[PDB]
Amino acid sequence: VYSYTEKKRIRKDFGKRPQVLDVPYLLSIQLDSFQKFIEQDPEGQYGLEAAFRSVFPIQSYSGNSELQYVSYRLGEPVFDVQECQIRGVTYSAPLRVKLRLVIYEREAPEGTVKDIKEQEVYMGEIPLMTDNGTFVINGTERVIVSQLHRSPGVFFDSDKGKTHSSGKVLYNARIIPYRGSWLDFEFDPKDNLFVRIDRRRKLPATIILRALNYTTEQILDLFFEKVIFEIRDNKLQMELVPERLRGETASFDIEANGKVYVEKGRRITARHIRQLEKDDVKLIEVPVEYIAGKVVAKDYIDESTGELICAANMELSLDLLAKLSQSGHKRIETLFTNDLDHGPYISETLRVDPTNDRLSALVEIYRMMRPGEPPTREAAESLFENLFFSEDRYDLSAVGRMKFNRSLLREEIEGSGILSKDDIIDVMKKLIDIRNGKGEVDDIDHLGNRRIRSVGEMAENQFRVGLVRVERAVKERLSLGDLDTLMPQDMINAKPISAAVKEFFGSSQLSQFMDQNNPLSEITHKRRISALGPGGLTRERAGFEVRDVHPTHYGRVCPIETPEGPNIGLINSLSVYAQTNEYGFLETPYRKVTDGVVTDEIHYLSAIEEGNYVIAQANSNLDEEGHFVEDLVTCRSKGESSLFSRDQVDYMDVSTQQVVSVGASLIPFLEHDDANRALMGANMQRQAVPTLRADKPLVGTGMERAVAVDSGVTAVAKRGGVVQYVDASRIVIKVNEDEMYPGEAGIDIYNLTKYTRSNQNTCINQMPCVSLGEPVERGDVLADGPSTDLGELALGQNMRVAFMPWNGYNFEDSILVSERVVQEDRFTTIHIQELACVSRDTKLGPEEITADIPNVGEAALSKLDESGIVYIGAEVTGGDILVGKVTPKDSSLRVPNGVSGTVIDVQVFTRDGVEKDKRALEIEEMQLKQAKKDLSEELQILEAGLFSRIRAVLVAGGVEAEKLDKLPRDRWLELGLTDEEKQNQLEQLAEQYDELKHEFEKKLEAKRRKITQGDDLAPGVLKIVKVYLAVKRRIQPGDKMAGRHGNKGVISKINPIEDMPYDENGTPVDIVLNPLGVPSRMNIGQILETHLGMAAKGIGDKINAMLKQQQEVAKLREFIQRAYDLGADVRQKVDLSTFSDEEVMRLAENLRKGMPIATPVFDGAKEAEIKELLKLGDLPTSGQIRLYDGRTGEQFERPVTVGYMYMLKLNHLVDDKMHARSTGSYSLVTQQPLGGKAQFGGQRFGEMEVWALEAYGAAYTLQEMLTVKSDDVNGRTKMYKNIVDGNHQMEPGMPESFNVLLKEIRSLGINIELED
Amino acid sequence: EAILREILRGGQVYYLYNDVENIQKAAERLAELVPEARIAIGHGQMRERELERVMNDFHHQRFNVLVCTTIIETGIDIPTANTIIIERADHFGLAQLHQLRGRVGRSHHQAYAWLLTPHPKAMTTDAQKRLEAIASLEDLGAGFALATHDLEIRGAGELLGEEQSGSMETIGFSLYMELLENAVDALKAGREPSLEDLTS
Amino acid sequence: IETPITANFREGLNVLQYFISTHGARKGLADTALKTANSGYLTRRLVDVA
Amino acid sequence: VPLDGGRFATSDLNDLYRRVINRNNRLKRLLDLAAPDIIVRNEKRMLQEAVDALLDNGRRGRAITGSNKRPLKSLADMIKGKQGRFRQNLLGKRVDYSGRSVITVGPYLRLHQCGLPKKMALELFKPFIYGKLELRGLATTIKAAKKMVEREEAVVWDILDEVIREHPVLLNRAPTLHRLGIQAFEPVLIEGKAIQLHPLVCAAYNADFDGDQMAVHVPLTLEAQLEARALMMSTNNILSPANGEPIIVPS
Amino acid sequence: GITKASLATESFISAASFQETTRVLTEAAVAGKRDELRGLKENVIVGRLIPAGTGYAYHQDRMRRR
Amino acid sequence: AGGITGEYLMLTYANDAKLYVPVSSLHLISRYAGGAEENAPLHKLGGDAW
RNA sequence: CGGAGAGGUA
Ligand SMILES: [Mg+2]
Repeated sequence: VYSYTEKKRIRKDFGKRPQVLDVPYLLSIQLDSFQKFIEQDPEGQYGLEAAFRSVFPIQSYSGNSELQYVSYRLGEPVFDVQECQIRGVTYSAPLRVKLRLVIYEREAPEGTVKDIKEQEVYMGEIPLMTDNGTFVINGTERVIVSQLHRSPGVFFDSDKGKTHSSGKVLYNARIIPYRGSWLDFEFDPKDNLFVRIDRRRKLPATIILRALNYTTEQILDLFFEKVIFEIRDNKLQMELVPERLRGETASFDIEANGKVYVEKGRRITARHIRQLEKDDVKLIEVPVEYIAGKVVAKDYIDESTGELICAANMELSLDLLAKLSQSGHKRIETLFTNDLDHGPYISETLRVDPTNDRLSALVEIYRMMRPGEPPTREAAESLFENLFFSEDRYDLSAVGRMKFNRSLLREEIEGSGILSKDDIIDVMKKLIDIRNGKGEVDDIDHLGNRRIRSVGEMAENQFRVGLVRVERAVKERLSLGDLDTLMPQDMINAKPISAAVKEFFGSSQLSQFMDQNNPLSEITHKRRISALGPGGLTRERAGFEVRDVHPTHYGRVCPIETPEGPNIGLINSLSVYAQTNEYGFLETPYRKVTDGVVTDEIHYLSAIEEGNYVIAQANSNLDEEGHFVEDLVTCRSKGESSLFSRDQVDYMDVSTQQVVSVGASLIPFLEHDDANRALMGANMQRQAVPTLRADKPLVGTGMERAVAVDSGVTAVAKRGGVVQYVDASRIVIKVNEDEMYPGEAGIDIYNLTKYTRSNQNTCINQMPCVSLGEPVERGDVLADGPSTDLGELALGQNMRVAFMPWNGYNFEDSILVSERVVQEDRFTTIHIQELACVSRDTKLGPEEITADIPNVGEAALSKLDESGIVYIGAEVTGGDILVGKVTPKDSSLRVPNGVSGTVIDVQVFTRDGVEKDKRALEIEEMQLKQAKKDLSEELQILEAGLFSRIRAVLVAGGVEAEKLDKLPRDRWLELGLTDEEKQNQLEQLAEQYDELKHEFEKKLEAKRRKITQGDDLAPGVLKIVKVYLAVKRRIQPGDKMAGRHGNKGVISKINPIEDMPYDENGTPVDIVLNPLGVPSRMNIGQILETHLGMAAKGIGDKINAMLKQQQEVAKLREFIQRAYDLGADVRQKVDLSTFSDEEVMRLAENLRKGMPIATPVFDGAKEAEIKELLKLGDLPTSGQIRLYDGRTGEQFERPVTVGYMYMLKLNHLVDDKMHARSTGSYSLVTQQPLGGKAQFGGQRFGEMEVWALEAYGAAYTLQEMLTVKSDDVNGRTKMYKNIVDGNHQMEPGMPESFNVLLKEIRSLGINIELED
Repeated sequence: EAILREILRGGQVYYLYNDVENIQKAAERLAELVPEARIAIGHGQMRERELERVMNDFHHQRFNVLVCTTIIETGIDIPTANTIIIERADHFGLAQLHQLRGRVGRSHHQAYAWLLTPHPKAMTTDAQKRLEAIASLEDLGAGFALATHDLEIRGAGELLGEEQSGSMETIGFSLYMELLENAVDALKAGREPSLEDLTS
Repeated sequence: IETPITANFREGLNVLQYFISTHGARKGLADTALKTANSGYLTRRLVDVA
Repeated sequence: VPLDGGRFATSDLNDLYRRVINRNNRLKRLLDLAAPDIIVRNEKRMLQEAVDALLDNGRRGRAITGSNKRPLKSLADMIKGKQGRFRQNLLGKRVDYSGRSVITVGPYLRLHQCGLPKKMALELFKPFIYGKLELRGLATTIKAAKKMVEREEAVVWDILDEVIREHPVLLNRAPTLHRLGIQAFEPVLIEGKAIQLHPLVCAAYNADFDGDQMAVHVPLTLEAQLEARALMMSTNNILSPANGEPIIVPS
Repeated sequence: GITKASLATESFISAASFQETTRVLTEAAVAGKRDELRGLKENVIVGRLIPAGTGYAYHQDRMRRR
Repeated sequence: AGGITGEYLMLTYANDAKLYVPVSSLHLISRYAGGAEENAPLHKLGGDAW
C-alpha cells in the first residue's frame, strides 16, 4: 500500500475528493510523439515509414529503372549521451535502409526485369530523443517545444466591420489545404460573392461555379428556392407555401378562395401563417406588379419557332410576361428572393459575371492565374483539373478532411484528400447561410481550430523535405546512363537528409536551449505550447484576441502559467491531464456521468465535442454513490457556465487540478491567490536555484513526487531488489529472484552523475538516499538529483518567517534575512562555469600553451604546471592564469575580473595528428584508467552476481558446501551434479560469463580507441582546453529571493541574530516579510501557507521533543496516528499498526523536522483543519503570537504572524548584475564606449535620459555625457589627463559620431557643412 | 506542335537529347508521340561510318527528325533544318546554348529554337540565371552580350594560369602588370635566352 | 458573465470561478504590456514637437 | 573587421561599392571600344541599378541580396529607423564613468544621500584616485597608481573617502519617464553590492525593490557637480512638475 | 498634429532625427535650407550646450557677441 | 516489380548486398568452375564505380 | 564590438 520510499516520510494529504485517474507520465507528449516518429509501422501511416512510402518507389526519367524501398532500421549511436555532452557531438543514430533497385531490359516491352539489386544504404543521421525528452545536438541540450497552429480545413471568418466604413460585415470563407493552393470566397460591400485563389485577383464566384460544369440553370436550381406561377383564366395564379411570408409587408389585398386573408400595409403576422395553414391554402391570385420585379428561374424558348424569349436569371416585367404567355408558356419558375432570409447574392454575381459558359470560365481562370501565356483549351482545363482535383498537387490531410466534414455538419470524417464539386457547393451554401444569419462564424482561437504540431510531426516534415531533394538527385542520376555497374549508395547521397534534419534540430525557432536550473524548469519547458514558429503568428504582431484565454482552454491549456511581458499567452503551457488527439487537437479527460451515477469510465473529449454535452464542475459534492447532493449543480454547457438540473449533466471533471499546469500545481492554496500573483508564482518557481542541501516543502500539494520522478533528474530503480553497495558515485542493486531474467541474470548498476554543469551554469549532482542493505521496489527513488529530497521536489528552503514592518528594512518588497540563514549554509548555491581556450593555427606559426610567458612574476605561474595548465583543485581568483598562451610576434586564458572559485575539471581536446603535451597525456592516462576501472569493476561485480545465482540454484540437485570451495569460482561446471536441466542452467550462466569475458576483451579496446581517438574540431584551431570553475555564491544584500505565491523581492540586510524578533521561547525569526504586500496584491495563499507551516513545524517540534528525551514507541505511534487523523474526512487514511516498530523510528526520524503536509490545488485544507492542526500542537490557534523585539528587548504589541514559509532563491543574483566602468575599450566605427558586462562596457544614456536632463537645466552635464565622457576622443583623452592633474574642466570639442553622420550624408549627393 | 510545325513546313528538326544510353529509347518515345515523323538517331559513339551515313541521308531529306546529341555543335548545316529543340536546357553551357541556337537558320525560312526546361523548382540556381540570360537578351548581335553576362556568373579564371572561367581569388591585374614589366626588365637586361627556346 | 464569483479570497475559489478570474487577470496583463508599448511612442512624439 | 577565423566581416557597403566600381569599369571599357548601342545600353541600365542599390536600397522592390536571403544595408539604411545614426548613436549614447546594480532599501539614509558599493565607487572614481595618489606622493606615475588601485591597499579607501566626500552621483532608472527619473545623490560607501536608495524617492522613480536595477553616472567637471547639487539633488525635487503636489510623500 | 507639426519644423535636423528621415533630407536639400541651431535637440546632435538651462546664459553671450 | 508477381534467385554477394535474377533468365547462372565450392571468394556488385 | 533566432529581469 505504501512504497518503501514513501514509508520514509509520509506526506499528510489533506483533500477530500478521491482521485479517480492518476496523473499521467508528465513527458508523454515528447516521448509518445517521437516514438510515433521512429517506430516500425505495419499500417504505414506514421513517421519514417509513412515518409518512405510517400516518396519511394521513384521512377527514372527515361522509365527504365525504379528505385524502391523495403524496410528501414535505426542503427546504434557511436557515442553515449554523456560522451556526446562531453565531446560536443550530436547524439544521433544511423539510419540503415534497404533500398532495392530494379533494371528493365531494353529488348522486351514495358514491364520486365533484367537484374534487381538490393542493399542496405546509409542515409542521414537522425538525432535521438534521450530518455527524458531532450535532444543532444552539439552538447547543448535542446528541447523542441510543441506548436499550436491552424488546422487545415475550412474557416468561416469575417471582418467585424472595420473596412470601407459603412458598418457592413463581410463574411468570408476560406479553404486552407495542408498542401496545395489556398482558396477563399469573400464578399464585396455591394453584396457580391467573389472568389479568389491564393490572394490573387478577385473573380466572380460564379466563374468557379461554371468551371465545375454547371449551367446557369443548375446554379439557380442549387442556390435558390423556386416559386411557381401559372397564367390561367384570371390573374397569374401562383402556388404559395404558408411560411414564405414571414417578415414581409403587405402591398396588396392577399385574398384566396373568396377569403381576404391579408390587407395591404400589414406586416404578415404569425396569426396569418397559422390561419393560412389551418385553412389549407396553396394558391394565390397575385397582381401584375408582383412579377414586375421578380426574376425568372429558367430560360424559356418558343414552343413553335424555337427562339429564346427570356434569358436565364432575368427579371420579368409586363410585356415580358405578355410575350411569355403568347408563346403558350403556362408554368413560370421564379427565384424565392428576400431581403433578410434568402438574399439574391448569387443572381447579382451572375449579372456582374462577364462569362457565359464553362470553357470561357476556365480561360478566365487561366488568365487570372498566369499573366501572359495566351490560353488554349487543354492548358486551361489541365490547370483547373490539377488545381483542386489532383491527389498529388493538392491534398488536405486526414485532419483536413476531418475538419472540413465536421465544420460542414456532415458525418463522414473519412474521405478523399482532394476537393470535389459538392464540397465547394456546400461551402458556398454555408457562406450564404452565414450571410443570412442562419449559422455563425468560427472564432479562430477556439482550440478545435488550433492543432498541436509536436516533435514527431515537425521532424517528419523536415525529413520529408530532406527526402524530396534526394528524390530529384536519384531521379536525374538514374536518368544518367550505364545503370548496370552502379548500386544503391552511389546515386543516393546522405548529405541532403542530414543537412535538412540538422537545420531543424540545431537552428529552428522551436528547437530551443533548455532552461535547466531545476527539475521543474526542465519538465515544464518540455511541455510548452508555442504559438510562434514557422507557420504561426509573429511575436510583435499578435492582437489581444489571441492573447486572451478562451473558454475552451479549460482542461487543455493552463490559463495562469504563461510568461509576462512582450509575449503574454503566446507561449502557453499544457495542463496536467491534457493529451494530444490522433489528429493533433488537445483533448482532456472526463468521467462519464450515466443516468444518475457518476461512473469511473474516462472519456477523452476534444475541444469540439465538448461544446455539445454539458460537463459538471470538478468539485460538485457527490456522496458515496455518484449522486449529486444538490439538485442545481454548476456546469459548463457551451463555452459558458450555467446552473443545471441534477439529471441533465453528462460528464464530470476527472480531478480538481486538471485546469492548471504542472508548474502552477505546486503552489499550495492556489484557490486563495489572485491570478496575477499565481502567474508570478509559477514563473518564478520556474527559476529557483538548486541550493546546497535540498529541503522538502512543509506545505506541498502532493504533486512533488510526480515532478521529481517524471523528470529524469532522479535516479529511480528499474527493477526492485536489495541494494548491494552504495557509494557517493554509484548504486548497485541486486535484483529480486522473481523479476530477474533467466539468461544473463546479473545485477543493476546506476552510475550517478556527479558535479557536472547544467545549461544555466548551476550544479546538478545526484546523491544516494538509500543506505546499504535496504530493500527497494520497482519505481523506488534511489538518488536525489538537483533540488530533490527523498524523491520529491524541493526547490528552496522552508524558513521561519514573521509578517511585520521592521524599521523599513522590508519597505516596498524587500526582505530582512537573519544572519542565522547564512550561518546555517542553506541558501549558498554552487555555480559551475566553463572557460574555453583555443589553440589557433595562424600565420607565423600556431600558439603553444606551455607556461613560458613574458612580464609575469612567478606568482602568476605558481599554480600552472610544466605544461601550462592549472592543476585540478587549485583555488583561483579573478585575474589569475588558467592556461598560459603566447602571442607569436599574453594571449592566455585568464579568469574574468570578479569571479572566484575552485578548478574542478580540466578537459583537453586535440585534432588527430597533432602531438599532445605531458599533462594532456596524463589526462588520457587517467581517462584510460577510469574507463578500464569502470568496465573491469562492472565485469567483476557481474561475475559476483552470476556466481551468486550459481550458488543459489545449487541448493537442490548437487549441493556441495565444501567441494564448491576446493576449486575456485571459475570451474563451477564439471563438479558433482547430475546431468539434468540444472546442468543446462549452469552451462547457460557460465557460457554467458564467458560471453562477458569476450565483452571485456572487445569493449576495453573500443574504449581505449575512443579515448585515444582525436576529435573533430572546427578548422583553424588545433587543441581546445576547457577549465571548469566552481563558485559558491551564497547570499548578500541584493540577491533576489521569492516565495511560491508571487511575492518577489531582493533582501536588504543580513541582520545579526540578536536583533531579530524573538518569541516567548527564545527562537529567533529568520525572515521578516512585509504585511503591506498582502492586501494590494491579493495573494492570501501565502498567509494560509504561513499558518499551515506553523502547524506543521509544531507537530514536528512535538515529535522532536518526544525523540530528544527517549520515549517508548507507543507514545510516538499514538501521536503520529493522532496527527495523521483529524482531517475533516480526508482521503489519506494511513494506519500505523502495519508499521513494524522499526520503520516508525525512521518515520519519526524524518518527521522530527516538521511534518510535511499535502494541500491539493483546488481541494485544499480549509481554515478549520488549519486551526485544528495548530491546536494539536501547543501553538495558539489564532495563527499569530506575541513576538519580542530584538534590540530594545520589549514586546511588539498587536501580536504578529509567525510561520514557516517555503522560500526560493531565484537566479537573479547580484554578483551577476553589478558592474561599473571608468574608461575601457571603445567601439570602432563610432568612438562610443562598448556595451555590456561581458564586453567591459558603459551604460547607455538614452533618448529618454537626455530629455530628463533637458527638462532640468543641466546643460553642462548633458554636454559632457554626449561629447566628453563618450564620444570626443580628443576631448576624453584630455579630460582624463585633466582629472589626473586635479583640474576638473572639459574642452568639449565636437562629438565624433556627428562627424560619422556628416560623412554618411556627405557620401550621398548631399552637401551638408558647417557655416561660420 | 513544334515538330509538326517544322515537318508540315517541310524542314528537318534537331532534337537534342544529349545522352547515349537513353537516346535509343527516346527515338521510339518520340516516334510514338509523333507518328507523322521519320525519326532516326545519330550520336558520337556510333561507328563513325554510320554517323556520316546518317548525315548524308540528312542532307537529302530522307528523314525529318534527328534525335542527336551535341555532335551538331560542330554542325554540317543544311538548308531545311530549321527548328532545334533542346530536350534538357537545364544543364548546358550558356556558350553552348547560344551556339546551338545559331546552328539553325541560314535561309529565308524563319527558324525556331525551343529550350525545354524541367520544373522551375527542379533546376539549379545557376541554371535559372542562364535561362533568363538567354531568354531576355534575344535579338541580333546577342553573341557578345551573352558572353558578357557569362562573365560575373562564372567569374574570370586565374589570369596567369590555365583554367579559364573560374571564381578563384588569385593574383589581381595590378600585380600581373608589375610581374610582366619586371620580367621585361630582367629579360632585356643581361643576355638571357628564352625558356621554351632552350627546350630546344 | 451573469453568475458572479460568489466567494472571497479567505474562503476558497472552486475551479470555474478561478478560471473566470484568470481571464480577467490575463486581459489586464496583456493590456498593460502592449499599452506600455503604445505609450512610449506617444511620449516620444510629444517630446520631439515641444 | 575579422571574425578570428582567417576571414573578414561582410561590411555590406564594401559590397555595394564593389558592384558600382565593377559596373563603372565595364562601362568605361565599353565606351573605349565604341561598342554597339544595345550592350552599352544594358550596361548603363545595370550601372544605374547598382547606384540605386548603393544609395537607397529597398526603395526599389527588388532589394539586392548578398547572403541569407537578406537585403543589404545601404547608405540610407544607416540613418533611418531605430538603428540609424540619429536615434541610436547621436541622441542617446553609451557613457564612461557609469555603473549598474540591483537596488535595496537602506532606510538609515538622509534625503540627499544614497548608498554606493565600495567596488563600484572605486571603479567609477578611478581617475580621481589616480590624481589624489599622485598628489599625496604615494606613486610618482600612473602605472604604479594603477597597480596600487588594482591591489586595494588600505590607503586607497582613505583616498575614496577624500574623493567621494561631496561629489554627487546621478542615479537613474531604466524607463526614465519624467524628469524625476534622474536624481543626484551624495554617495555613502557601503560594504555590499547593491545601490541603497532612500525610500522616499521610490515614488518619484516608480521603483519597487523587487529586482530593479539602477545606473550610476558620475559628473566630472565643476560645472556638472554644481549642476547636480543645485538642480538635480534630491532635496530640490520635492514638488513634481506635473502638479504642484509633492512627490516625496511618505509612501 | 504633433507628428506633422514636428516634421514641418524650420530646422531640418529636428525633423530628421525624428521619424521619416529620408524625405526630410531630400526636401531640405533640394530647397537649400539652413539650420540655425535653435532647439534643444540639434544642439544635442552637434554636441554643444543646451540653450535652456545653464547654457542659456552662454547662448545669450554668443548671440550678443555677433 | 511494379504490380506483378515474380520468383527470383537470391544471391548474397560480399557485404550481404542481395541480388535477384528471375528464374526465366536461368541461363545467366553457372556453377563455380574453380572447384572451390567450400573456398570460393565473394565479389561486390558492380565494383567501385564512384 | 557582423547578422539571424531563442529566452529572461524591471
Ligand atoms: Mg520594478
